Amino acid sequence: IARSMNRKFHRISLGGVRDEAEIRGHRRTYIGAMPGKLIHAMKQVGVINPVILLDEIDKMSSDWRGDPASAML
Amino acid sequence: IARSMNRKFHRISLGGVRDEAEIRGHRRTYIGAMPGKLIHAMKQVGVINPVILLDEIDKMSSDWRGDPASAML
Repeated sequence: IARSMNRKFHRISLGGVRDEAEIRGHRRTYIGAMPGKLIHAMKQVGVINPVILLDEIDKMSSDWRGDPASAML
Repeated sequence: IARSMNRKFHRISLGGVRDEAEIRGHRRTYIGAMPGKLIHAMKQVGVINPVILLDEIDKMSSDWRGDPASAML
């Protein structure tokens, strides 16, 4: 679909994600703070309208480690 | 396999840390300035050719930063 529409592709792999801070970032105050997967994705492509594949969205986990679906909302 | 094709040999033995900072390092402004564990492997060899064995890839250096899957990719 990306090749057919002459756009740019970048896939983010969910499923391995376990906390909120991989979708949003961390505040700049902490050390080793960087934005989440999605601004990295928008940086890799150069445009404002890419296609982005978020595969295995049914494999995100919700437990004591975190809850990334609420940040995905 | 390496001696059959006149390369050299290394072991890089992944899983021992729990971050993605050993593969791609941190900048000179940061306090801990650990360079690339691939790049130090390219230091231990003097050749751009060599075969590189990667021990223990099922357990990886995950779950404190972003997981180093795409780093391996």
